[PDB]
Amino acid sequence: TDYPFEANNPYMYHENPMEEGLSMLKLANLAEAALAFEAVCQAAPEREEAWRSLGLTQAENEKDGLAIIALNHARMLDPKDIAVHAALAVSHTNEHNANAALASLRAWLLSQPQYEQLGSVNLFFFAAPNEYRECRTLLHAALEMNPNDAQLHASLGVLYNLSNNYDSAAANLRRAVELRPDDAQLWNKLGATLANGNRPQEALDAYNRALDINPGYVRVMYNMAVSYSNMSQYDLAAKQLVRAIYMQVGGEASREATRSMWDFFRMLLNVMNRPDLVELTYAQNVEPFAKEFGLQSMLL
Amino acid sequence: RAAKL
Repeated sequence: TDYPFEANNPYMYHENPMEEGLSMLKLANLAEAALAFEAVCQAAPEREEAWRSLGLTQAENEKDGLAIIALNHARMLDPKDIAVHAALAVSHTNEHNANAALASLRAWLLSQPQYEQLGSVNLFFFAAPNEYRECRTLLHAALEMNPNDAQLHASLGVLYNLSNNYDSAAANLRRAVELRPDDAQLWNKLGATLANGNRPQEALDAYNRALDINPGYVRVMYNMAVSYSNMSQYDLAAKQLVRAIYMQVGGEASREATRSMWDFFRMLLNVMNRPDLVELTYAQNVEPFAKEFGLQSMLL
Repeated sequence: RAAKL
């Protein structure tokens, strides 16, 4: 496989890890759920619901590369899984893969029976202007078919993040959340769009809502860290990153995946003049930082 | 650092 499965895989033992993964999306954490879906993928790689679930989980878990690898499996096994195309559009946008992002948005739209006949229609992003135009036009055409479709607006928000048209992006993502205000991904998307469009305060209000809805949303925690750091609110940035770190490990390859976050943390500890805390980051134990930054629930 | 969708 092309996916770096965790070696010491306790869910490889269990009876129904697919059921347990779905359960753990609601009742536990992303990391544990991804480990359970990893088990199913390993034992039964023809199950594209397993790959799909692994991929979706990993993106929320701040692991787009692993999300893409998983989602490409799901894509092969079921070229018509709408949600797989959507997640690929999002992760490829994050990864600055413009051709793949536009291909995934086009696939997203045309895999839907309600929009599939757009595939046969005759219809500033200068690095792929026809690919871009085609997607933009297809999504507009879909909006005329379906004007208050929340996911069309969200998908235009993605398209518009890819081309740095953050105002249009925000306006579409805003409408999306107005339609679906309990959707935590939509709030995050609106937040990320606002932050990158240099509106960090509004962004932080959007992120807060998203985390309220889904308190294990590690990507949101990271994003908040980023905005707080950007506004030079290092106490708040540091708290968010300890939470993210804590959630992201619920061990082995997973230990390694947290290292870049730890280094980002180390910078916040440096800038705030805490060389004593900086020294402690090299051990990679959260406990000292849970105490230091007021997250004492993590000591239970 | 970029925000992630």
